[PDB]
Amino acid sequence: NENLFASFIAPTMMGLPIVTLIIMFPSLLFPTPKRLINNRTISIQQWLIQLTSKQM
Amino acid sequence: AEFLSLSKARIEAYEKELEKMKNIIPFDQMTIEDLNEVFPETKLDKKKY
Repeated sequence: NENLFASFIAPTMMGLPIVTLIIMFPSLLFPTPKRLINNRTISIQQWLIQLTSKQM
Repeated sequence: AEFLSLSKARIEAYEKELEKMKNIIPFDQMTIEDLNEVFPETKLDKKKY
């Protein structure tokens, strides 16, 4: 009888706030450049696609 | 002399092509359309790989 765990009883809530903002938001994390050489933060997004476009 | 007649313009057109080829390379970070002359683009579903 050394280490007694505890618990807390509380409702676990998957509520539904305003969704159509939250859906659009991980689009603006990815930009798209109209340039030949890019700016070393799109350039590791652009490489990550050219891997898994070569497996599907 | 038809080779000296016809290919003389083919020499100068190739000589003028060496002038514009110097123009295109430019700065390292130059353009996404000026590099779209030598390296090609095509219509839908050309590049297989």
